[PDB]
Amino acid sequence: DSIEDKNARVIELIAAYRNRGHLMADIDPLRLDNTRFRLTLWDLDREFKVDGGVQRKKLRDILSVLRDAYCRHVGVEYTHILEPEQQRWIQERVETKHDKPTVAEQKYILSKLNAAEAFETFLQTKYVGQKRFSLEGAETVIPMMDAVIDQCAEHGLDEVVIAMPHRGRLNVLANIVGKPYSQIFSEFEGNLNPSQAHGSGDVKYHLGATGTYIQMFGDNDIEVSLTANPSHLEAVDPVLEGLVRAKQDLLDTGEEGSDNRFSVVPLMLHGDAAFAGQGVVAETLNLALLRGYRTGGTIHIVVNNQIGFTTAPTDSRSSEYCTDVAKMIGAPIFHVNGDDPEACAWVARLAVDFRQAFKKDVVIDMLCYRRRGHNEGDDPSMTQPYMYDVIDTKRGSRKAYTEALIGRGDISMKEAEDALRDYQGQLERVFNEVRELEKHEIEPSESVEADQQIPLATAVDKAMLQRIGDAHLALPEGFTVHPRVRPVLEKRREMAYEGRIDWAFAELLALGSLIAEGKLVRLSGQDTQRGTFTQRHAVIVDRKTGEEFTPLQLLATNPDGTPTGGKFLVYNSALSEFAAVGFEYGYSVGNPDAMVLWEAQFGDFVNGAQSIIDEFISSGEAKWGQLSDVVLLLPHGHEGQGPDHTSGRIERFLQLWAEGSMTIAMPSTPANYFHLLRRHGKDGIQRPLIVFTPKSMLRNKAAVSDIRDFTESKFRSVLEEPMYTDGEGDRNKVTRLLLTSGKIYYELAARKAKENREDVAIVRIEQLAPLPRRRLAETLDRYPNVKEKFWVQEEPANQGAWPSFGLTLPEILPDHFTGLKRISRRAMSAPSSGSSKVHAVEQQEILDTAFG
Amino acid sequence: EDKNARVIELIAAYRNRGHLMADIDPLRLDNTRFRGLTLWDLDREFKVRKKLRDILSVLRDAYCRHVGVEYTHILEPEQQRWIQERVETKHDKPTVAEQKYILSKLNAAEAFETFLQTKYVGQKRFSLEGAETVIPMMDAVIDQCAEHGLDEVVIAMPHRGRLNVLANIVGKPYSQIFSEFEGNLNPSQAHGSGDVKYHLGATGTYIQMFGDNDIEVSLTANPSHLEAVDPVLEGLVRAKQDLLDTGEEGSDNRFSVVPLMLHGDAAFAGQGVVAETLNLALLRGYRTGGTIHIVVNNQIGFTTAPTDSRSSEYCTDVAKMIGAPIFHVNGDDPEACAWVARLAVDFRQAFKKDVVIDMLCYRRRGHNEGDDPSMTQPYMYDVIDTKRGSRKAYTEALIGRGDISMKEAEDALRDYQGQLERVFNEVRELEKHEIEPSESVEADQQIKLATAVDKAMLQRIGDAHLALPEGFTVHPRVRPVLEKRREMAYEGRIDWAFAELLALGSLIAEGKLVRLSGQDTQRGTFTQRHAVIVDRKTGEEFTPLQLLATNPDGTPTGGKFLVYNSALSEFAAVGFEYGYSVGNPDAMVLWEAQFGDFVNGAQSIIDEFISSGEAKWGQLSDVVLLLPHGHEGQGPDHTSGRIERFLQLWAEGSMTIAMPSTPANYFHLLRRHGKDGIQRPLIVFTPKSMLRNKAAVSDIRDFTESKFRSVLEEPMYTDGEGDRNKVTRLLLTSGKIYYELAARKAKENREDVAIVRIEQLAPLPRRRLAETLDRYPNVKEKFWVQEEPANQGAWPSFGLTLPEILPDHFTGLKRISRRAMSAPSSGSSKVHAVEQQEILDTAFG
Ligand SMILES: Cc1ncc(C[n+]2c([C@H](O)CCCC(=O)O)sc(CCOP(=O)(O)OP(=O)(O)O)c2C)c(N)n1
Ligand SMILES: Cc1ncc(C[n+]2c([C@H](O)CCCC(=O)O)sc(CCOP(=O)(O)OP(=O)(O)O)c2C)c(N)n1
Ligand SMILES: [Ca+2]
Ligand SMILES: [Ca+2]
Ligand SMILES: [Mg+2]
Ligand SMILES: [Mg+2]
Repeated sequence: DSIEDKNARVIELIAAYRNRGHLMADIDPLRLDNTRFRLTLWDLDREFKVDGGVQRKKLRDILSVLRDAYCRHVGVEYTHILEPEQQRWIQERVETKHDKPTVAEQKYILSKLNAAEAFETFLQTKYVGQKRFSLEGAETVIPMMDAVIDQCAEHGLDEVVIAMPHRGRLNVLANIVGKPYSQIFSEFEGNLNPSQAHGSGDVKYHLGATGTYIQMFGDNDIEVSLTANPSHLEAVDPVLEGLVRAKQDLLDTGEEGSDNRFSVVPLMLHGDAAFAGQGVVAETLNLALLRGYRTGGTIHIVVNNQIGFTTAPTDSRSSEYCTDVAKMIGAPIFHVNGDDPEACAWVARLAVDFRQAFKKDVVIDMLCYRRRGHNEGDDPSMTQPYMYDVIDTKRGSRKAYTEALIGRGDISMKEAEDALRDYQGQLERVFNEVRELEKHEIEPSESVEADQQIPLATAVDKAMLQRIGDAHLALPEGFTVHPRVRPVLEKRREMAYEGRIDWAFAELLALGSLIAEGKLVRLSGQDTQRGTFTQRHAVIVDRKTGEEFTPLQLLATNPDGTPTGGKFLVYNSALSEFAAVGFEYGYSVGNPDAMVLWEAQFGDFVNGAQSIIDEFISSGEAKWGQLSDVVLLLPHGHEGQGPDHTSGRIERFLQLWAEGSMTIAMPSTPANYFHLLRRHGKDGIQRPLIVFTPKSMLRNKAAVSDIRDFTESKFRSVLEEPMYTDGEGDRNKVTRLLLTSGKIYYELAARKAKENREDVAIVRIEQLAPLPRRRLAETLDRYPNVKEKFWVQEEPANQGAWPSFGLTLPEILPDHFTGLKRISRRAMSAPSSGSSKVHAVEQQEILDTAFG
Repeated sequence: EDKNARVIELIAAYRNRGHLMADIDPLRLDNTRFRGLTLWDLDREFKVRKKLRDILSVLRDAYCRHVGVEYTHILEPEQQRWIQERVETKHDKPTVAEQKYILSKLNAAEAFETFLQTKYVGQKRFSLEGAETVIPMMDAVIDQCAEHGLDEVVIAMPHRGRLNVLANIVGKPYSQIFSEFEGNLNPSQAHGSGDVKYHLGATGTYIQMFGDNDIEVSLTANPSHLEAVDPVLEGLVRAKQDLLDTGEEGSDNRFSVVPLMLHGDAAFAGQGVVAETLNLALLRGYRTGGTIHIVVNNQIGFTTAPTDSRSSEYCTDVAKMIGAPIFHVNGDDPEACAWVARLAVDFRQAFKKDVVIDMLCYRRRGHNEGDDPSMTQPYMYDVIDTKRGSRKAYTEALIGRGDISMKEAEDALRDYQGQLERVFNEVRELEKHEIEPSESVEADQQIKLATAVDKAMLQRIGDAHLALPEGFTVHPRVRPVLEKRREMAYEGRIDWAFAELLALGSLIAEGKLVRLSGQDTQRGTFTQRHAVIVDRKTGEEFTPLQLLATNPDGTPTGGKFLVYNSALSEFAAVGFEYGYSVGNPDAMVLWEAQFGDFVNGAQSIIDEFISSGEAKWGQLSDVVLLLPHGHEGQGPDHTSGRIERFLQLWAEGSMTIAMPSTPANYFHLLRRHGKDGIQRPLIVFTPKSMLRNKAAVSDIRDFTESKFRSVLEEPMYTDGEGDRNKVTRLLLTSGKIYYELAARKAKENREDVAIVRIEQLAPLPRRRLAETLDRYPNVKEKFWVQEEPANQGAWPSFGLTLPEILPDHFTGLKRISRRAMSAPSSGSSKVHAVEQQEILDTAFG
């Protein structure tokens, strides 16, 4: 009504654009949604109060600033950000006049759209019947990624690490990372050399590459990497993060680094349907600001072609944008029109600037379209006739941008034509040279087992064990240890000097000795600092102040004061399995010289990371030549705590095992666990280790080891009873042999002692995979009067080691294992019964059968 | 002049950021939480005409007291306005009777926990102490649902106060919870292998204390795997809504079945399935009309601080992805908690959208009742030890307000304590049963079932593909599918894709509800299904099988065809379909993977629900998993449905596992599954290239006069001029490799070799297999042949079980397969072809 009323209506209008302007922005190059674009006129020329300091601006000028910033080809979502300094930063860079690119920069963008579109048309011409998951309709991704990388080089960063799905993957490999065209062309020809034909392999749009990006207008260079992935969309997201964090830790940058540059940048590409539908996206975003996982912000690019094969976005998500999940971490989101390559390159540079300023994730939603079917052989008008009727009228971004550069007089029609002829002439020359190569004979894929051959002294000095023991009592000045934590630290110093070392200390003796030798040790998982079973105490919390103390971190310094090079990185993970296991797998790939251990609360929850186990951990070497030394610690054992607190599903890991891809163990003694970890960290082999770890056996007084087992011994794949190797036991009295693995040994041994059964022997198989054939055959030959052999296990008949051992043992060793029978629980649907009482009755039946 | 503009920006600051200043944490852990207009402006009237003092007092009460409101992220302005109007007004104080009722809820909640502490000090119970307000809050949710006249509230929750909720909300007898702690279960409770006490469910009828309405209250079973039950709950509710003719597939838009989903703060932010389930909230094939979420935010995850649990301010920030309003409420204010719970139900009823309540509280004891939390959280537990619980604090406010006396409050606790002791003593007095090992559930559900249909039924389903609406324009490449199907229905040579629709269509015609979903399932990954056809000119949809829901005389059959394109999820989508089948046991529920290689994204559902739910909880599901499978040279992720993993999981006849080789056999497998009366999941390994194999077709008689065949012989012996006595080598197989072996046998005229197919992989068809092999008396060698690597396919289980169940028939059985491999296959189609030819050469060499 009045001046005070009018000025208040302007402030509401200013906030509506900043909050909701993106809903009116011309971001969709297809204009599919018809209803998208659903105070007096005398007040437009009046001057209003604006806090920008405070200045007086005409309503028309305020309005035009808001429309240009928020309602053109860029939809900006940032008012959900809780940090006011971040809202101010974006608001200042978005609500100002943007400097137009130079003619040279515009021409360079055009060259990126030329290379992008002519690569996809050349492939449509030469290999019309092969899938390539074309980037056609989304060519703007290439100048956009180029701008991200160029802006990272402009900030003087060290590396950009990419992860992406199928969409434009080959295009990115060739035009961004620098994968030779000849290599891509040789893949389509299906003529691979012995190096490319190694292992079982994988499809062309799953492969990675490395290279050096050189600035076109600047004087800096930056490393560009692209990591391998399975078909399983978004599964590589935590793997990328782990890989980057491992690289950042090595360059002394980021969270565990001297500077706060986070000089290794994750550039993560996504499809619009997969970004909203896959849970691992939220799991990986949730890691973005965590101390144990932060990479200083990820640059996310969503190639939003408004389709998921035949599925419309309406059936893909319950939200306006495919990127709305990124709001959970307060990430700014830029929705940009794919037909405006200049707006796309500008948003990409703004994204990198935001990441560098706040060490936080940024999401770019590139609205585009998919010119062809889902694959190049699919007909999309069957399911999307309206969308494909609009695409057929649509001139590509390259043709449109070419017509803009000719209009602006920047280039001629001849220069534009000649540049396309040059590019297609170059591809034809390389395609012909590749086709001219002599064709190799196709042979069946071969096992990778022999690609990595085992050398190994894992025994340490008594002074080493004592130093790790002393570290547990080398408390900072005035530190107050919790009264129930103090006996663990004192009992460990006692263990290190007097023996009877339990499982929990043997683990820290292994990790501590590696740190002392200069190894980087990364240990993480749910409540891993203290330990689920209050056993580890890798970090101790001051009772009065809350201050933390990490005893093994003292092993990173030599007694002469110099560093060993080693480090202890121990964290409490978020409540995730998929992202946490993926991250640790990626971390080991990123730093092959690191000791990387991930611990499940109980092995029963590792099935939440099944895609990582199946697609990365068990098969990555055979498929991509990608090596990982990740350790999975899986608390396992029948103790009456129910079907979810019992099994790490040993049978599933043994089923997945082939070609010596992983080591699978279930050690029964602390010393054997110690040597297993040291062998894994020192063998020079990069292969995952699956360890089935104890729960109650952690506090079993029989399950302790002598100092000489650490100082003058090595890993034992097969273990005999101490009464035969160190005692006065007679092996020739044995008629029944019991073959087992894990904690059930101690129960069988206690029953043997109670009944003085000299006729029965118990042999433990510590290394489940690869089977210790030679050592097992030698061991059995030491018992010549054996008339019957039984595989004994607490696990149901369809679980544990029996499904694989019952088939493999009589086949690999027919002389020793023909007639081998099973003693176990019945086959069960669940890993165990829900009642502790019923567990006890079943457990006693097993030992009665084994001795009856 | 500028003042009125600062007032509007200030109003906006409270609505936008006021929740960051709200006194929501009952522990006040964060010390720094509470950090253009004059004091003269407070009495002046401003444009929103209201005085500044009244404007600020309304903004403080609504946004900065015990309730933190997040709603300005909501894109629908009418939803922001709805919240605004209900939050920025004077709230009517509860009556003395209502306050007393809230106190009775906190009394029951806290005394149940202190009683279990006293009697069973050494047993885990994941106590609700420090979070007791959850009970009056859930009561308010359920009471508000009854006030809206809804039919049922279905709950899913984790361990935190599960026992308490069961006893004080659902109405599970105290005697039953006490018998569980005693460890003395009757034959009915000791059935199957079972599960732990805080995994079990219950059902009951809630009766309003002050109203005249009643509502059903259910609590569903779940594993330890936190949040895994979230999509299962949604599926269960959607199946119930579809039965009540409410919701998306109902005549009314009431969605009268309400999901009430409880969460722990660390699991809500860390588990991806949360985002996957939220993503389903407004989808046509999955919407339940909004879920009421209650996060029991005790600001701890066992020993893990929230700083290591999430990268955001609140544990509930993932719910912003679907524009859900979030209410952060102080757990020490049970009245604010009950009021927010009723507001939540009112928002769900108005907008058919999810609402999230973040109940800020604390965990009085350790993670479990035996854990010492001061080892890792000494500051937090030093603050908890000074804190008086919510029950004692609310009691003191009620004696202060003059509402109750100290005697009435004391006497009410003595009454509750006396009642619990009386029930505990009666339970302890019961005769103790002998503990025996758990038994297989195989015999709990016992199966000659006629699955054949009349030819007039095949013809009707064929005609339905051509019974197009007036003026409908079929895509030129879709029209031959429709016409070839009407030809197939009358002339035979029925392919796989049509045999599927013949099965689903005949069930619909018989009155069955059919739900089919998965990624690109309406058209089909291999462009073969066309369950829905899209008008080339208008985009309008036509579903041919939906015509089978009406009889020729115009009356309905009772059947329905619900076919959807799922979101790009496996975990949530498989969980949802499992829960749908549990919710409606009379429905035919099929979920289809794009390729079986992606079902490992739903591994927790397969492991924790599908394969073991019957043995653990007595929870039955008839869910069908369709898994496209087969070695064709498309790489390690487009080849295997990991058959070896499903066979490994199989035990106690929990599931049926099949790999049919013919359309007719697939048809009868689906019809047997839908008509057998048994509620057990069906795992089907389905074809890709075999869909278009001209040898893989069936006759009309195979549908009208035959039945499911667990084992199949070559047609040359059953219908041709082949001599079984000439056979010396027998090849045992399953799936598409049969046709390749059969083509090699014909090419070489190998009468000495026979190929026998095992269609039903689990349970193994012992009798038929032995009866079939007995027809080949001159067999000198038997081989299990498979295209899958040695450590994959059926060999790992069959190589061990076949010589054991049939020693006379299978002793000396050898394997013909690919070598053991880390990946399900090679990446090169050329290398695949070389390996495939080696198998064929070995089998015939
Ligand atoms: C977990 C999981 N569940 C299912 C699939 C099957 N699936 C995909 C392919 O099979 C892999 C493609 C090629 C390969 O790598 O082998 S793509 C697709 C459409 C995705 O669309 P979007 O909108 O995200 O991307 P676009 O529009 O396509 O750019 C679906 C459903 C999968 N790969 N992973
Ligand atoms: C996927 C998955 N990964 C790990 C676990 C192990 N885990 C849990 C238990 O084992 C389940 C409890 C016992 C049982 O049901 O058997 S609770 C927990 C802490 C919960 O934090 P929160 O803040 O969310 O809950 P509260 O504060 O406690 O109310 C973790 C880590 C799991 N069950 N599921
Ligand atoms: Ca190694
Ligand atoms: Ca059934
Ligand atoms: Mg897409
Ligand atoms: Mg918690």
